Amino acid sequence: IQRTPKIQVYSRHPAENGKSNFLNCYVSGFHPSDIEVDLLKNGERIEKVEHSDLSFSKDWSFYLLYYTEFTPTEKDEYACRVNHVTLSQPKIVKWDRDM
Amino acid sequence: GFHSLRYFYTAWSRPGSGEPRFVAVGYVDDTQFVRFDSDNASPRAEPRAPWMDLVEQQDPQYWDRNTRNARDAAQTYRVGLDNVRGYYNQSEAGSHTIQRMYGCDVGPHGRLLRGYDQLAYDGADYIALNEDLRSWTAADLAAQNTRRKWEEAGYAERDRAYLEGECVEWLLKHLENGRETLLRADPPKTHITHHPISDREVTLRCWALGFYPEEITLTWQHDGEDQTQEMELVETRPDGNGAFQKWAALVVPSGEEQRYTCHVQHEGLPQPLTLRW
Amino acid sequence: DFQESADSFL
Repeated sequence: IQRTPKIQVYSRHPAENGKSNFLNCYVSGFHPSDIEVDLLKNGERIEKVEHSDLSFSKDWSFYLLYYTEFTPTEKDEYACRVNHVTLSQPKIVKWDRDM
Repeated sequence: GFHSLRYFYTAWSRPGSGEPRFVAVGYVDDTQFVRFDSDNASPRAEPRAPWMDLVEQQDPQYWDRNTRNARDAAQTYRVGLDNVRGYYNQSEAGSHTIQRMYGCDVGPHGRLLRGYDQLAYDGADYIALNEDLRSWTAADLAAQNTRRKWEEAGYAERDRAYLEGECVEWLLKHLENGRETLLRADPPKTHITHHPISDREVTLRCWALGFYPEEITLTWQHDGEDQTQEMELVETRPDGNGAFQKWAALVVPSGEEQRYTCHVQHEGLPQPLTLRW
Repeated sequence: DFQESADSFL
Protein backbone atom coordinates (compact mmCIF):
# COMPACT_ATOMS: atom_id res chain seq x y z
CA ILE A 1 0.00 0.00 0.00
CA GLN A 2 2.28 2.70 -1.50
CA ARG A 3 1.42 6.10 -3.01
CA THR A 4 3.17 8.21 -5.62
CA PRO A 5 3.89 11.84 -4.71
CA LYS A 6 2.17 14.96 -5.98
CA ILE A 7 4.50 17.85 -6.73
CA GLN A 8 3.99 21.62 -6.86
CA VAL A 9 6.81 24.06 -7.67
CA TYR A 10 6.18 27.72 -6.89
CA SER A 11 7.57 30.79 -5.18
CA ARG A 12 6.52 32.16 -1.82
CA HIS A 13 5.79 35.57 -3.36
CA PRO A 14 4.78 36.54 -6.91
CA ALA A 15 8.03 36.44 -8.88
CA GLU A 16 9.46 39.98 -9.08
CA ASN A 17 12.65 39.72 -11.17
CA GLY A 18 15.66 40.97 -9.23
CA LYS A 19 13.99 40.60 -5.84
CA SER A 20 14.78 37.91 -3.28
CA ASN A 21 12.09 35.22 -3.12
CA PHE A 22 11.78 31.60 -1.97
CA LEU A 23 11.56 28.66 -4.32
CA ASN A 24 9.20 25.99 -2.93
CA CYS A 25 8.80 22.36 -3.96
CA TYR A 26 5.83 20.84 -2.11
CA VAL A 27 5.62 17.05 -2.22
CA SER A 28 2.49 15.43 -0.86
CA GLY A 29 0.30 12.35 -0.87
CA PHE A 30 3.18 9.86 -0.84
CA HIS A 31 3.88 6.66 1.10
CA PRO A 32 6.34 5.49 2.45
CA SER A 33 8.15 8.50 3.84
CA ASP A 34 11.66 8.18 2.35
CA ILE A 35 11.82 10.55 -0.62
CA GLU A 36 14.51 12.43 -2.51
CA VAL A 37 13.88 16.05 -3.49
CA ASP A 38 16.37 18.41 -5.14
CA LEU A 39 15.91 21.98 -6.31
CA LEU A 40 17.73 22.90 -9.53
CA LYS A 41 19.06 26.21 -10.84
CA ASN A 42 19.80 26.05 -14.60
CA GLY A 43 19.89 22.24 -14.39
CA GLU A 44 22.24 21.73 -11.41
CA ARG A 45 21.39 20.94 -7.80
CA ILE A 46 21.10 23.92 -5.48
CA GLU A 47 23.20 23.14 -2.42
CA LYS A 48 21.57 25.04 0.46
CA VAL A 49 18.06 23.58 0.34
CA GLU A 50 16.04 23.07 3.54
CA HIS A 51 12.82 21.18 4.23
CA SER A 52 9.93 21.10 6.71
CA ASP A 53 9.48 18.39 9.30
CA LEU A 54 7.84 15.13 8.22
CA SER A 55 4.06 15.19 8.71
CA PHE A 56 1.06 13.44 7.15
CA SER A 57 -2.63 13.82 6.24
CA LYS A 58 -5.84 12.09 7.26
CA ASP A 59 -5.30 9.30 4.75
CA TRP A 60 -1.82 8.71 6.37
CA SER A 61 0.05 10.01 3.27
CA PHE A 62 3.09 12.21 3.89
CA TYR A 63 3.91 15.76 2.88
CA LEU A 64 7.09 17.87 2.86
CA LEU A 65 7.98 21.42 1.84
CA TYR A 66 11.48 21.87 0.39
CA TYR A 67 12.65 25.46 -0.02
CA THR A 68 15.59 27.76 -0.73
CA GLU A 69 16.17 31.49 -1.07
CA PHE A 70 16.40 32.72 -4.65
CA THR A 71 16.27 35.83 -6.82
CA PRO A 72 14.45 35.05 -10.06
CA THR A 73 15.50 36.62 -13.34
CA GLU A 74 14.39 36.69 -16.99
CA LYS A 75 16.39 33.63 -18.00
CA ASP A 76 17.36 31.64 -14.90
CA GLU A 77 15.53 28.33 -15.12
CA TYR A 78 14.48 26.59 -11.88
CA ALA A 79 13.06 23.11 -11.27
CA CYS A 80 12.44 20.34 -8.74
CA ARG A 81 13.53 16.71 -9.14
CA VAL A 82 11.72 14.01 -7.16
CA ASN A 83 12.46 10.33 -6.76
CA HIS A 84 10.54 7.82 -4.67
CA VAL A 85 10.08 4.06 -4.47
CA THR A 86 6.81 4.36 -6.43
CA LEU A 87 8.65 6.17 -9.25
CA SER A 88 10.61 4.04 -11.73
CA GLN A 89 12.24 7.23 -13.05
CA PRO A 90 12.50 10.57 -11.23
CA LYS A 91 9.98 13.30 -11.98
CA ILE A 92 11.24 16.78 -12.86
CA VAL A 93 8.78 19.68 -12.69
CA LYS A 94 9.83 23.07 -14.02
CA TRP A 95 9.15 26.24 -12.09
CA ASP A 96 6.55 28.52 -13.68
CA ARG A 97 5.96 31.98 -12.23
CA ASP A 98 2.30 31.83 -13.33
CA MET A 99 1.72 28.59 -11.37
CA GLY B 1 -13.71 29.34 18.95
CA PHE B 2 -12.94 25.71 18.16
CA HIS B 3 -9.40 24.34 17.95
CA SER B 4 -7.26 21.23 18.04
CA LEU B 5 -3.97 19.98 19.47
CA ARG B 6 -2.59 17.12 17.41
CA TYR B 7 0.55 15.01 17.57
CA PHE B 8 1.92 13.01 14.62
CA TYR B 9 4.41 10.16 15.08
CA THR B 10 6.19 8.45 12.19
CA ALA B 11 8.46 5.47 12.88
CA TRP B 12 10.08 3.39 10.19
CA SER B 13 12.74 0.72 9.78
CA ARG B 14 15.77 1.16 7.53
CA PRO B 15 17.12 -2.38 7.05
CA GLY B 16 20.85 -2.25 6.35
CA SER B 17 20.93 1.54 6.15
CA GLY B 18 20.75 2.07 9.92
CA GLU B 19 18.57 1.84 12.99
CA PRO B 20 14.85 2.71 12.82
CA ARG B 21 13.96 6.40 12.75
CA PHE B 22 11.28 8.22 14.72
CA VAL B 23 10.00 11.69 13.82
CA ALA B 24 7.30 13.47 15.79
CA VAL B 25 5.60 16.83 15.21
CA GLY B 26 2.83 18.68 17.01
CA TYR B 27 0.31 21.11 15.55
CA VAL B 28 -2.11 23.57 17.01
CA ASP B 29 -4.73 23.88 14.28
CA ASP B 30 -2.75 24.40 11.05
CA THR B 31 0.45 25.64 12.80
CA GLN B 32 3.35 23.34 13.66
CA PHE B 33 4.93 24.19 17.01
CA VAL B 34 7.24 21.30 17.98
CA ARG B 35 9.37 18.59 16.43
CA PHE B 36 11.51 15.68 17.57
CA ASP B 37 13.93 13.68 15.37
CA SER B 38 15.61 10.52 16.70
CA ASP B 39 18.44 10.84 14.16
CA ASN B 40 20.04 13.65 16.17
CA ALA B 41 23.13 12.93 18.28
CA SER B 42 21.35 13.58 21.58
CA PRO B 43 17.76 14.13 20.39
CA ARG B 44 15.72 16.87 22.05
CA ALA B 45 12.25 18.25 21.51
CA GLU B 46 12.57 21.53 19.62
CA PRO B 47 10.30 24.57 19.17
CA ARG B 48 8.99 25.36 15.70
CA ALA B 49 6.63 28.31 16.34
CA PRO B 50 7.51 31.83 17.56
CA TRP B 51 5.43 31.60 20.76
CA MET B 52 7.31 28.45 21.81
CA ASP B 53 10.82 29.78 21.15
CA LEU B 54 10.11 32.75 23.40
CA VAL B 55 7.45 31.95 26.04
CA GLU B 56 8.77 28.89 27.89
CA GLN B 57 9.15 31.21 30.86
CA GLN B 58 5.66 29.90 31.67
CA ASP B 59 7.03 26.40 32.29
CA PRO B 60 10.82 26.13 32.65
CA GLN B 61 10.52 22.32 32.70
CA TYR B 62 8.68 22.05 29.33
CA TRP B 63 11.65 21.00 27.21
CA ASP B 64 13.09 18.56 29.78
CA ARG B 65 9.71 16.82 30.11
CA ASN B 66 8.93 16.74 26.40
CA THR B 67 12.39 15.54 25.40
CA ARG B 68 12.05 12.73 27.92
CA ASN B 69 8.56 11.84 26.63
CA ALA B 70 9.55 11.88 22.95
CA ARG B 71 12.63 9.77 23.74
CA ASP B 72 10.45 7.16 25.46
CA ALA B 73 7.98 7.29 22.58
CA ALA B 74 10.83 6.79 20.11
CA GLN B 75 11.90 3.66 22.01
CA THR B 76 8.32 2.31 22.19
CA TYR B 77 7.69 2.46 18.43
CA ARG B 78 11.14 1.10 17.60
CA VAL B 79 10.14 -1.94 19.66
CA GLY B 80 6.71 -1.76 18.07
CA LEU B 81 8.11 -2.10 14.54
CA ASP B 82 9.61 -5.48 15.46
CA ASN B 83 6.50 -6.72 17.26
CA VAL B 84 4.26 -5.70 14.36
CA ARG B 85 6.51 -7.08 11.60
CA GLY B 86 6.43 -10.39 13.48
CA TYR B 87 2.63 -10.40 13.67
CA TYR B 88 2.62 -10.40 9.86
CA ASN B 89 5.78 -12.54 9.66
CA GLN B 90 7.21 -10.03 7.23
CA SER B 91 10.81 -10.41 6.17
CA GLU B 92 13.33 -8.34 8.07
CA ALA B 93 14.82 -7.04 4.81
CA GLY B 94 11.82 -4.80 3.99
CA SER B 95 11.19 -1.31 5.36
CA HIS B 96 8.00 -0.76 7.35
CA THR B 97 6.22 2.20 8.90
CA ILE B 98 4.12 2.82 11.99
CA GLN B 99 2.24 6.11 12.26
CA ARG B 100 0.21 7.53 15.11
CA MET B 101 -2.01 10.60 15.26
CA TYR B 102 -3.57 11.59 18.58
CA GLY B 103 -4.93 14.78 20.09
CA CYS B 104 -8.03 16.71 21.04
CA ASP B 105 -10.65 19.07 19.59
CA VAL B 106 -11.82 21.78 22.00
CA GLY B 107 -15.01 23.83 21.65
CA PRO B 108 -15.55 27.56 22.29
CA HIS B 109 -16.36 26.86 25.96
CA GLY B 110 -12.85 25.40 26.38
CA ARG B 111 -14.08 21.83 26.96
CA LEU B 112 -13.28 18.64 25.08
CA LEU B 113 -15.37 18.08 21.97
CA ARG B 114 -13.64 14.84 20.94
CA GLY B 115 -10.40 12.98 21.64
CA TYR B 116 -8.74 10.60 19.24
CA ASP B 117 -5.82 8.22 18.90
CA GLN B 118 -5.32 6.36 15.62
CA LEU B 119 -2.50 4.19 14.28
CA ALA B 120 -1.53 3.02 10.81
CA TYR B 121 0.88 0.33 9.63
CA ASP B 122 2.41 0.77 6.18
CA GLY B 123 -0.10 3.48 5.37
CA ALA B 124 -3.30 1.61 6.29
CA ASP B 125 -5.50 1.72 9.40
CA TYR B 126 -4.06 -0.59 12.04
CA ILE B 127 -5.80 0.20 15.34
CA ALA B 128 -7.80 3.12 16.73
CA LEU B 129 -9.26 4.18 20.05
CA ASN B 130 -13.04 4.18 19.75
CA GLU B 131 -15.12 7.30 20.41
CA ASP B 132 -16.08 6.03 23.87
CA LEU B 133 -12.32 6.45 24.69
CA ARG B 134 -12.59 3.02 26.28
CA SER B 135 -12.20 0.28 23.63
CA TRP B 136 -10.20 -0.25 20.43
CA THR B 137 -11.01 -1.07 16.81
CA ALA B 138 -8.40 -3.42 15.27
CA ALA B 139 -8.36 -3.42 11.47
CA ASP B 140 -7.06 -6.97 10.87
CA LEU B 141 -5.91 -10.14 12.63
CA ALA B 142 -2.43 -8.86 13.48
CA ALA B 143 -3.79 -5.68 15.07
CA GLN B 144 -5.86 -7.80 17.46
CA ASN B 145 -2.53 -8.81 19.01
CA THR B 146 -1.90 -5.16 19.82
CA ARG B 147 -5.46 -4.69 21.06
CA ARG B 148 -5.24 -7.60 23.53
CA LYS B 149 -1.92 -6.27 24.80
CA TRP B 150 -3.49 -2.85 25.16
CA GLU B 151 -6.59 -4.19 26.88
CA GLU B 152 -4.39 -6.09 29.35
CA ALA B 153 -2.24 -3.06 30.18
CA GLY B 154 -5.35 -0.92 30.70
CA TYR B 155 -3.92 1.51 28.16
CA ALA B 156 -7.22 3.02 26.95
CA GLU B 157 -7.62 4.52 30.44
CA ARG B 158 -4.21 6.21 30.27
CA ASP B 159 -4.83 7.37 26.70
CA ARG B 160 -8.07 8.91 27.78
CA ALA B 161 -6.87 10.56 30.99
CA TYR B 162 -4.35 12.33 28.76
CA LEU B 163 -6.94 13.34 26.14
CA GLU B 164 -9.49 14.74 28.60
CA GLY B 165 -6.75 16.28 30.77
CA GLU B 166 -3.27 17.31 29.64
CA CYS B 167 -4.23 17.59 25.96
CA VAL B 168 -7.09 20.00 26.71
CA GLU B 169 -5.04 22.01 29.22
CA TRP B 170 -2.10 22.35 26.85
CA LEU B 171 -4.25 23.29 23.86
CA LEU B 172 -5.70 26.11 25.97
CA LYS B 173 -2.21 27.19 27.11
CA HIS B 174 -0.85 27.25 23.55
CA LEU B 175 -3.82 29.27 22.32
CA GLU B 176 -3.20 31.94 24.95
CA ASN B 177 0.57 32.02 24.51
CA GLY B 178 0.32 31.76 20.73
CA ARG B 179 -2.75 34.00 20.32
CA GLU B 180 -0.96 36.32 17.87
CA THR B 181 -0.32 33.36 15.57
CA LEU B 182 -3.19 30.96 16.20
CA LEU B 183 -6.17 33.30 16.61
CA ARG B 184 -5.36 35.34 13.56
CA ALA B 185 -7.67 34.84 10.62
CA ASP B 186 -5.55 36.31 7.81
CA PRO B 187 -7.79 36.63 4.71
CA PRO B 188 -6.22 35.76 1.35
CA LYS B 189 -4.65 38.30 -0.92
CA THR B 190 -6.53 37.68 -4.18
CA HIS B 191 -6.02 38.54 -7.85
CA ILE B 192 -6.71 37.05 -11.27
CA THR B 193 -3.99 36.48 -13.84
CA HIS B 194 -4.45 36.04 -17.56
CA HIS B 195 -2.38 33.81 -19.84
CA PRO B 196 -3.19 33.59 -23.58
CA ILE B 197 -3.02 30.11 -25.07
CA SER B 198 -3.79 30.98 -28.71
CA ASP B 199 -5.60 33.70 -30.63
CA ARG B 200 -8.82 31.93 -29.58
CA GLU B 201 -8.33 30.89 -25.93
CA VAL B 202 -6.94 32.22 -22.66
CA THR B 203 -6.32 30.81 -19.19
CA LEU B 204 -7.78 32.76 -16.29
CA ARG B 205 -6.17 31.91 -12.94
CA CYS B 206 -7.71 33.07 -9.68
CA TRP B 207 -5.15 33.34 -6.85
CA ALA B 208 -5.53 33.17 -3.08
CA LEU B 209 -2.25 33.93 -1.23
CA GLY B 210 -1.03 34.32 2.32
CA PHE B 211 -4.12 33.04 4.08
CA TYR B 212 -4.57 31.29 7.43
CA PRO B 213 -6.23 28.97 8.39
CA GLU B 214 -5.88 26.51 5.53
CA GLU B 215 -9.61 26.08 4.89
CA ILE B 216 -10.82 28.03 1.84
CA THR B 217 -13.28 27.81 -1.06
CA LEU B 218 -12.36 29.06 -4.54
CA THR B 219 -14.82 28.69 -7.41
CA TRP B 220 -15.27 30.07 -10.91
CA GLN B 221 -18.75 30.97 -12.13
CA HIS B 222 -19.97 31.65 -15.67
CA ASP B 223 -22.82 34.17 -15.42
CA GLY B 224 -24.48 32.20 -12.64
CA GLU B 225 -23.43 28.78 -13.90
CA ASP B 226 -20.83 27.27 -11.56
CA GLN B 227 -17.68 25.85 -13.15
CA THR B 228 -16.43 23.13 -10.80
CA GLN B 229 -16.06 20.41 -13.44
CA GLU B 230 -14.40 22.73 -15.95
CA MET B 231 -11.75 24.24 -13.67
CA GLU B 232 -8.35 23.04 -12.48
CA LEU B 233 -8.21 23.45 -8.69
CA VAL B 234 -4.77 22.97 -7.20
CA GLU B 235 -4.29 21.41 -3.74
CA THR B 236 -3.77 24.03 -1.03
CA ARG B 237 -0.05 24.45 -0.35
CA PRO B 238 2.09 26.01 2.38
CA ASP B 239 3.81 29.30 1.57
CA GLY B 240 6.76 28.49 3.83
CA ASN B 241 6.09 31.40 6.17
CA GLY B 242 3.19 29.97 8.18
CA ALA B 243 0.36 30.60 5.68
CA PHE B 244 -1.14 28.98 2.59
CA GLN B 245 -1.76 29.40 -1.15
CA LYS B 246 -4.34 28.10 -3.58
CA TRP B 247 -5.49 28.78 -7.12
CA ALA B 248 -8.23 27.77 -9.57
CA ALA B 249 -7.80 28.20 -13.33
CA LEU B 250 -10.20 27.99 -16.24
CA VAL B 251 -9.74 27.96 -20.02
CA VAL B 252 -12.15 30.47 -21.58
CA PRO B 253 -12.53 31.65 -25.17
CA SER B 254 -10.74 34.85 -26.06
CA GLY B 255 -13.16 37.77 -25.88
CA GLU B 256 -15.25 36.09 -23.16
CA GLU B 257 -13.12 36.88 -20.08
CA GLN B 258 -15.56 39.49 -18.78
CA ARG B 259 -18.33 36.93 -18.31
CA TYR B 260 -16.46 34.85 -15.68
CA THR B 261 -16.15 35.62 -11.98
CA CYS B 262 -13.99 34.06 -9.30
CA HIS B 263 -15.54 33.58 -5.86
CA VAL B 264 -13.41 33.35 -2.72
CA GLN B 265 -14.61 32.32 0.73
CA HIS B 266 -12.36 32.37 3.80
CA GLU B 267 -13.17 33.03 7.44
CA GLY B 268 -10.85 36.04 7.57
CA LEU B 269 -13.00 37.84 4.96
CA PRO B 270 -15.75 40.22 6.17
CA GLN B 271 -17.74 39.02 3.13
CA PRO B 272 -16.94 36.60 0.28
CA LEU B 273 -15.06 38.16 -2.62
CA THR B 274 -16.00 38.21 -6.30
CA LEU B 275 -13.23 38.89 -8.81
CA ARG B 276 -13.62 39.76 -12.49
CA TRP B 277 -10.88 40.19 -15.06
CA ASP C 1 3.16 17.87 26.25
CA PHE C 2 3.75 14.81 24.14
CA GLN C 3 1.97 11.96 25.85
CA GLU C 4 4.13 9.66 27.96
CA SER C 5 4.12 5.96 27.08
CA ALA C 6 4.57 2.88 29.30
CA ASP C 7 7.65 0.79 28.35
CA SER C 8 6.56 -0.99 25.15
CA PHE C 9 2.90 -0.83 24.15
CA LEU C 10 2.56 -2.51 20.71
